[PDB]
Amino acid sequence: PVFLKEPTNRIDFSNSTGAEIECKASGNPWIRSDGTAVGDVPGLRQISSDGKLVFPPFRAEDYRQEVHAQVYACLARNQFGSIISRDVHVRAVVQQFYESEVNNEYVIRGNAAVLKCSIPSFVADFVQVVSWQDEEGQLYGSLGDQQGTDGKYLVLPSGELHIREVGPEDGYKSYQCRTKHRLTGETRLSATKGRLVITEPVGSKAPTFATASKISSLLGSSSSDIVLLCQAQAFPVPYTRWYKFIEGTTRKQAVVLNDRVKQVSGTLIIKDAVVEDSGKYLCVVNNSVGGESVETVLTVTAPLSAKIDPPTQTVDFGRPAVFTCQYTGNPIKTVSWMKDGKAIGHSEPVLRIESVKKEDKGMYQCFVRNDQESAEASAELKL
Amino acid sequence: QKGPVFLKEPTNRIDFSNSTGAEIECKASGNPMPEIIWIRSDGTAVGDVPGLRQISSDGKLVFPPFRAEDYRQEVHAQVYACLARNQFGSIISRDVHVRAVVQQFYESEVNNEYVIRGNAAVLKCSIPSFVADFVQVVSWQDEEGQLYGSLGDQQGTDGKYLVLPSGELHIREVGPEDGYKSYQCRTKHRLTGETRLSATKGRLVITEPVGSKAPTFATASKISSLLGSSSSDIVLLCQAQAFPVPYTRWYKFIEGTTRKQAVVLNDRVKQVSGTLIIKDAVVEDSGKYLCVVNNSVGGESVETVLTVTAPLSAKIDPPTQTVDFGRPAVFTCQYTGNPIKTVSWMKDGKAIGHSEPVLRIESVKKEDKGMYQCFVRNDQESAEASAELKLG
Ligand SMILES: *[C@@H]1O[C@H](CO)[C@@H](O[C@@H]2O[C@H](CO)[C@@H](O[C@@H]3O[C@H](CO[C@H]4O[C@H](CO)[C@@H](O)[C@H](O)[C@@H]4O)[C@@H](O)[C@H](O)[C@@H]3O)[C@H](O)[C@H]2NC(C)=O)[C@H](O)[C@H]1NC(C)=O
Ligand SMILES: *[C@@H]1O[C@H](CO)[C@@H](O[C@@H]2O[C@H](CO)[C@@H](O[C@@H]3O[C@H](CO)[C@@H](O)[C@H](O)[C@@H]3O)[C@H](O)[C@H]2NC(C)=O)[C@H](O)[C@H]1NC(C)=O
Ligand SMILES: *[C@@H]1O[C@H](CO)[C@@H](O)[C@H](O)[C@H]1NC(C)=O
Ligand SMILES: *[C@@H]1O[C@H](CO)[C@@H](O)[C@H](O)[C@H]1NC(C)=O
Ligand code: NA
Ligand code: NA
Repeated sequence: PVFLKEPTNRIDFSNSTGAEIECKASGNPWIRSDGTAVGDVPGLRQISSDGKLVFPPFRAEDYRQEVHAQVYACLARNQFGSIISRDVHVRAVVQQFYESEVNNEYVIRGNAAVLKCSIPSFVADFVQVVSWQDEEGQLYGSLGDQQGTDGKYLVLPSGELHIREVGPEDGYKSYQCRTKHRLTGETRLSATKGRLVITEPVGSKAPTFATASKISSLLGSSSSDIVLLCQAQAFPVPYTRWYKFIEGTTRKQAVVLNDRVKQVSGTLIIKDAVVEDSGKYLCVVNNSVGGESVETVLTVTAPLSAKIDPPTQTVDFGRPAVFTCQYTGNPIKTVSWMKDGKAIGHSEPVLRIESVKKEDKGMYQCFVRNDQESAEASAELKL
Repeated sequence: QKGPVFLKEPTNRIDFSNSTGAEIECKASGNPMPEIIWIRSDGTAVGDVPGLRQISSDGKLVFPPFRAEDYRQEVHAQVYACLARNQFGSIISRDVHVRAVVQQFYESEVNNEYVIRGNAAVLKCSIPSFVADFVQVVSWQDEEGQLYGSLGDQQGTDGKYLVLPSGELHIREVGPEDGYKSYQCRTKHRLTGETRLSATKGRLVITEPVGSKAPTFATASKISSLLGSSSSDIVLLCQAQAFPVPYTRWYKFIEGTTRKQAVVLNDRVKQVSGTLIIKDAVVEDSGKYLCVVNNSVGGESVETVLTVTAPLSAKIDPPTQTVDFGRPAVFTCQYTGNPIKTVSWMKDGKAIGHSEPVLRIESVKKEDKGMYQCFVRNDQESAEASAELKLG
């Protein structure tokens, strides 16, 4: 058995939408990671002889957590052996009323401002900022659609609206975000429009941060654009410098700015992020009164992908065989091996094959996994 | 006979309104009586600035009340220091942070909070960061004008409503009825003394749980840090929502390991819903805390790094010593407080390249006689101690 079509880790769908997922498996000829293959629940799903496992659209009192939120798997088997797919996490989510808000921001004139689209934490996984717009409907910008980093206004990849060098005119404007539910097509304007409240500098203020926390963390994807916020106010208007700690030490290096890594006012943007961009960053903000610093721990995740070589061999008893698991991704918390669908007793890319009997023949699988996703590779040993 | 020593050091921090002005004392003794010199942030000695800065014969530094137009950063926002010297030597006081604040209006706001039914909710009083260290929450007020948090200096933790020591309004076990209410916070400026209600009113927007939801925190950040002072009541928020309603357990990491111990709740250490309150904090309460939140569907965890400060203080052992030429002299800097970022040394007002608590002069020469000082500093604060070396 082998699949060139395998289900995705995350399956998310509405109560109205429903979903389909197919596992194709090939060879010359579902289950649960809870260990069992269970049949069909009436009207909450079905298996068809066409291999699709289908969750139909359902009224939400018919929501059952043990069906609708669970890990599923796909087992393909034949004469010679069997193999398991990667973990498939099904999440059904009932279409529900939600609102987003833009709260006011309070800034000292001359400083950069950051407007935020406030979204309920419990819908925040399926609801993302599309655009920001004026009182009269004119756009400050549309997220993710092309760019520029030098403008008065910038809609950050993370969805916040960034405003360079605030001035009285900026306080005459209202700011309203448009948001999109990614399970449905639904777009909605925020229930409220935010305003900038600008304080005229009188005396001098050392840099102050929006909160008292000196550390935060954030997660990011490879090939995407990651934003590190540094939110600081001061008069005279401070300058911001970003640094990155050498992994494993307490010392630092200036972040090198170029056409990839960009600084907008105080904010750092890492474009086309790579796993190597992970680390602890230090934002340092200074003016003639004083200075302050804040740390951000960045993790850049990479998709888990695994393939085994040598994939297909012929070995009799007394001789060697070998399988190395070749895998890419970030992070990697665990590495597990599985023989014909049965988890074995050692975790390592290097496994020990010495004296074979044909009890040891089947199809072999190498599993790579982290908190979010898993990746699987299937090999074969013929005798 | 004797080198200078401070009878009264100026305090670490002087914050004052332009309408108040301020006075700062520096009094040092000695035989002969010492001369007093004040110095500013850049190290230069300072005299009178008519209308703005004055020093009297007793060494007192005075800032008269002044008009906003007359504000000067090189005068009014500064780290000063008192220097006392006689023929025997010089000592420098601890840092004196002088900050004048020109009276200026500000707004506080209460934003809405979105919560799943049955979960706890936390309403925050949003105070702009640039006024934030002058402005404290006093009470909360609802739409009918009822006051929350205005009685006692400690609040009962077993009620529906709790105003937390850090100023937020905590509400247990929200239900749809709690959505018909709106609240304002009342803030007080600790210099001007003015109090005002927040310019906006917040309310709980309550979502009726339909399906199941794993725990989700208000922020995607898995780590934050917090400062608090010894003997105060420190609050560690864990703001997470789930359906079914989740359980929350607090842990503390074991210093120098991967592992963690459960937090012990007692009369001093309280848990209100998901929120941990450490009363009468001590330095030992410092560390990395973990909040873990679970329900049927899933679980999540978030870290909080807590530092419990204690005031810095120092003395040198011995306060005085007499040493023959050629012989070793030793000074030991004894200090307390928390945290301690740096220990540094001084001799007669000049900085020495010694970072360690014991300072040993292997063989003393004539020029070694004079005053010695160790300084202990962290980000917020400093302390100093002085000692005298005499020759045999
Ligand atoms: C410390 O700095 C403060 C600056 O904020 C000083 O307070 C200011 O004092 C000046 C006088 O030098 C006042 O200016 C006058 O204002 C009135 C109108 O007053 C009304 O309007 C203002 C707001 O516009 C309001 O603050 C007042 O309460 C009144 O409602 C004019 O008619 C005068 O011609 C003159 O311009 C400021 O009003 C006042 N500001 C504040 C915020 O109180 C304070 O005097 C300084 N302390 C000193 C010098 O010891
Ligand atoms: C499951 O998904 C459906 C969509 O297929 C959700 O639809 C909701 O349906 C209810 C009524 O069936 C709508 O409420 C209102 O009903 C009154 C009459 O009682 C009517 O006058 C209103 O115009 C409105 O139709 C509700 O607006 C609608 N919402 C959405 C987002 O579709 C349904 O809510 C989901 N299940 C649950 C338990 O919510
Ligand atoms: C900026 O402020 C930091 C404090 O966070 C300080 O360590 C640094 O030396 C300051 N830089 C300058 C140039 O003053
Ligand atoms: C609670 O959630 C944490 C977060 O990962 C998890 O490690 C732990 O196993 C969960 N506890 C239970 C009993 O499910
Ligand atoms: Na001191
Ligand atoms: Na002293």
